Amino acid sequence: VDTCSLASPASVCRTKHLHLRCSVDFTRRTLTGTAALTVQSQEDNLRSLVLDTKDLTIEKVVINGQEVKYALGERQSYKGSPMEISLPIALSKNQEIVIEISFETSPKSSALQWLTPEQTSGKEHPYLFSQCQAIHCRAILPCQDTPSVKLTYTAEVSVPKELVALMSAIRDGETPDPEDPSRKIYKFIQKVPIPCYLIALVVGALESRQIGPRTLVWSEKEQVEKSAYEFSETESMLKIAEDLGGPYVWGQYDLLVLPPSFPYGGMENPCLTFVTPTLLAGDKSLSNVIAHEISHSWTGNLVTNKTWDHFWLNEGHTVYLERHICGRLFGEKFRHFNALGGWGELQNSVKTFGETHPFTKLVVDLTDIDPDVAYSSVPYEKGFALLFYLEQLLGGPEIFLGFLKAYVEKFSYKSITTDDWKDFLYSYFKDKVDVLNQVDWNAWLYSPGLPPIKPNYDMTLTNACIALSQRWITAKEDDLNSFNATDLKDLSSHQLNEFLAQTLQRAPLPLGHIKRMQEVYNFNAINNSEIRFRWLRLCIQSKWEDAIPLALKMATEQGRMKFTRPLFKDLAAFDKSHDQAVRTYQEHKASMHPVTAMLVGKDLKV
Ligand SMILES: Oc1ccc(CCc2cc(O)cc(O)c2)cc1
Ligand SMILES: [Yb+3]
Ligand SMILES: [Zn+2]
Repeated sequence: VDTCSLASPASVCRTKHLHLRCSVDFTRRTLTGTAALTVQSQEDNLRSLVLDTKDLTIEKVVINGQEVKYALGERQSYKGSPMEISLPIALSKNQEIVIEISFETSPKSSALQWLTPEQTSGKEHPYLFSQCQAIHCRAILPCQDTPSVKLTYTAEVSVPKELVALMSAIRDGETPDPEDPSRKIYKFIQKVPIPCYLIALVVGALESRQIGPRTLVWSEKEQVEKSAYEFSETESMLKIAEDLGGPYVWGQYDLLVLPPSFPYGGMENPCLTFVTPTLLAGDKSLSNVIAHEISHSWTGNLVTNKTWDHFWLNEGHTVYLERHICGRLFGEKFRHFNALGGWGELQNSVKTFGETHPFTKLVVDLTDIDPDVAYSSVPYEKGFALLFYLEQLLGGPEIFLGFLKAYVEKFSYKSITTDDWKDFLYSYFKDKVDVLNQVDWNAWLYSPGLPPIKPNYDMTLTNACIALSQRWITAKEDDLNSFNATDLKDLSSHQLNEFLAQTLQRAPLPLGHIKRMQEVYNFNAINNSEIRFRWLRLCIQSKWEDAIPLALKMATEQGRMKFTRPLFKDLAAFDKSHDQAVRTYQEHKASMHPVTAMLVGKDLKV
C-alpha cells in the first residue's frame, strides 16, 4: 500500500496510459483540458475507483460517451482530495476502459511555478514549469499518484504561438491550434511506461542547440551558449552510463536549463532532464549533477521505488552510478574523494537532524509525513554509503557493478521495495551469503544516525583540503600573515570546495580569520555556486556583517533549495540579519516556487 496516495491501489486497478489534451492559460495561470486514463481492472466486479487530486476543478467525467457520477472527498492536507468515480458497468479482471476527465488546475498548484516576463531572462514572455516529484502530479491532473503504477502517455498542449512546449517524452509534431490561431499545439509521446511523477511540462520562450548525437540543450536564448559548453561532457557520460547500466532505452537525452527558481539541482524527467542554472560555473566543474541525472535513466526511471518510503533505492543507486561515471572520467582517486565528501554531508545531516531523528533512517515511514518535509541528503548519502560498504565487502567495484547491471535488468519497468532489492542482492551473491550476513541490516536500513560501519576511503585528494582547513582552524592572529594566495595554487575547484566544507564543519571561526581569508583568497570573486554557498555560510555563521547582503542576494536571486534554505536559516540565526531575512522572505514569498516558499516559511518559523 502507498500511504502517500488516496487513490485505488495497483491491486485494484492500474492505469496503463494517459492521453492528455490541455491548454496553458497564462492569463489565468491555469491548465485546462482532458485527462483520458486507460485503466485496467485487477479485480472482479469492479464498480468504482478512486483517484488522487489536489486543488483541481473537475467539470465532468465521461465514459463510453456518457457523463458518470463522481465525488470529491474532504481535503486531507498535502495529500489533496480523493476522487471517487462510479463506473457505468462493472468490470471483470483485466478489462480495460477509458475515463475522460475534464479538469482545470488552480493558479496555486504545488506542481507548478508560473513566472511573469520580469522573472525570466528575455523579459518579454512568461514561463511555466512543473515539478511533480514526489506527489504533485495530482496537482496537475487526476491520477493514481503513486510510483507503484507505470503508464505510457501521449499529450497535445496548446500554448501561445510565440512560446514553446516541451515534456518528458519524444517530440511528436507541432501545428496551429484550430480552435485559436493565436496558439500552437505541441504533441508528445512517451512509449516507455513511467511512474506519474516523471510527467513534466515546460512552456516558455525556448531555443535549442545540439551538443551530442542524441542531445539538445534547451533554455532561454541568453543561456544557450553558456549551457552548451557547460554540459558538453553529456554524450561521453551517456556512453559510460550505458556501459554500466545497459542500453539507454529512452531515445533522446535532452537537457533543459530552467530559470533560477528551479527548486532542485536536477530532475530526471525522461527524454528531457531539468537542471538548475546554478550549474553554469563556466568550467564544467558541477557536471556530476549531469551524471546523476543521466544515471536515473536506469536507477529511478527503469527500476523505480514502489513507494516513497523506499526513495533511497532511487537515490542511493543513482549516486553510486554517478560517482562511477565521474571516476571513469577523472580517476578512481576522484571517485573516492567524492564518496568521502558524501560521507561528510551525511555527518552534517545527522548532526543537523539529531542522531535519533526518524528522518535519519534509510527507510522512512511516510504515512502522515509530507515527503517534501522529509526530503534531505540522507537517502542519497546513507544509501550511497551502504552500496559503497557492500562494494568493498563483496569484492570491489567491478564485481559490484556486475550486480548493478543485473539488478537494472531484473527490475526494468517495475516498482520495487527495499525487500525486493535485498532479495535480489542475496540471489546474485548466492555464493557470498556468509559475507552478506555480516552486514547489520537492521541498523543500515531501519536505524537513525550515522551508519554502523564507515567504508574505506582513499584520502589522496582530500589530504590537502584537510591540511589547509586545519592551518586556518588552529591559526592565531600572529599566524594570519602567513596565509597567501599561493595556498590555493595546487587545489582544483573541487578541492577548494572541500576545503570550505571542512572549515564550515568547525564554524564559527574568529571574524579576523574570515576577513583575512577574503583578503588573501578573494572568495567573494568566485561565482561557482557550490563554493560561493559554503563561503557565504562560513561568513554568516562567523558573524561577518559585510557578507549579509551577499548571502541575501544569493538566497533570493536563485531558488535551488540546497542553497536557498540553509542561507535563509543562517541569516535568521545571525541576530544582525534576522529581521532582514524574515522581511526578505515575506516580500519574495508570493513570487517563490510554491514548495520552496512553504519550506523556507517553516525553516524561519514564519
Ligand atoms: O521531490 C521529492 C522527491 C522525493 C521525496 C521523498 C523524500 C524522502 C526522504 C527520506 O529521508 C526518506 C524517504 O523514504 C523519502 C520527497 C520530495
Ligand atoms: Yb603564535
Ligand atoms: Zn536523484
